[PDB]
Amino acid sequence: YSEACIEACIDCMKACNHCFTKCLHLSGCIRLDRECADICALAVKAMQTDSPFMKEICALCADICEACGTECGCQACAKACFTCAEQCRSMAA
Amino acid sequence: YSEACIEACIDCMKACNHCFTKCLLSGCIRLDRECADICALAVKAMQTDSPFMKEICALCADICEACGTECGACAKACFTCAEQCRSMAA
Amino acid sequence: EQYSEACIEACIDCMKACNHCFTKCLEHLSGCIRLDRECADICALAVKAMQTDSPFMKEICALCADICEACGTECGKHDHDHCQACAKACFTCAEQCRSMAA
Amino acid sequence: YSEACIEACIDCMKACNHCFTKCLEHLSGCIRLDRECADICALAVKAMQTDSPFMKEICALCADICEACGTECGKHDHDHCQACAKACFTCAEQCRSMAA
Repeated sequence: YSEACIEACIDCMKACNHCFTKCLHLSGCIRLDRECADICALAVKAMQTDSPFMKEICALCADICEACGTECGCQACAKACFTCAEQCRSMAA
Repeated sequence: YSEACIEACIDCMKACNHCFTKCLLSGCIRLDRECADICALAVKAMQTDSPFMKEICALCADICEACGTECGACAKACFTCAEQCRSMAA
Repeated sequence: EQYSEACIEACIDCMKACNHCFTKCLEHLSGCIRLDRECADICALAVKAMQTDSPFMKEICALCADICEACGTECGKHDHDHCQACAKACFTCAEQCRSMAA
Repeated sequence: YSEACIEACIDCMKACNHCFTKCLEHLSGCIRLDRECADICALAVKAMQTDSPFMKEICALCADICEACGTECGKHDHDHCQACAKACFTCAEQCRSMAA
């Protein structure tokens, strides 16, 4: 069941991309927002295509989401990031 | 606002990616890949408020229409996405 | 890559320049930063489209030219952080993409 | 520094994309992995060029996908598959160095 993780990724993308634009000492949040939005997209694609690397991609996505949430924590972004990390860890297990 | 179009793009991505894997039809496979890729780009454009959002959506609609025509579930999602993208692109 | 090798190269060069500019600008530049991200991303897509003989390659190249033209215009308003180099690479890429798109 | 790894990723993208189109004109596993590998190589390039804080982790992933793509394409003797395998294995080795 990947529907819930896909939704969390999509929500995280949205929040990270909005935070990126609004932010534009925020250089760290901007960098992470870009990388997080990019890895979330990759995780969505991996889950939608049934990729053999879906779990590894999800694990990476969690790590990036956690870092992005820590740095933005911007508060909406941090929340969506931590939720997405949790869902990606579950998928990765 | 863009939530409905984003949702249609995401549904189209899902359907095109599922069709790509199941087909693996060479025309459908090629278009499935391109359509999924342009849907993802349209999602990003809407989420980042890109100045090229309308142009990207227009392109996305064209590719979705072609993908739907060739695949014609995927076809259904494609035509839905095309119409939502045309509305955004106006 | 008989007909696309040059345009591919210009897109690869533009990606490099835009990504470099993005990072340097981050260390009044917010418009350049945004466009650098968009332009690097579309250039990567155009490369993929050309390499895979994708049926929308010409349309993708036309979009790439438009985004490159805009990125070049915005980066061209700044005189450090690799912005003038980025503008040049953008304009080169736009011209090559317009040829491919024909 | 990343120039050599970038170059290997760019070469691997080229080979995977070429292999994808040639295979489409028992190759379904190669076609799938060609798509994923070309895509991750593009991401690794961006990560290196933008000095992204997860560049090392992305390079590690890119190595794993490259190794799998090479292993699968390496089972076939036309459609640019052997060339694709070689470029995949080269890339993987450069990415592993960058990921350290």
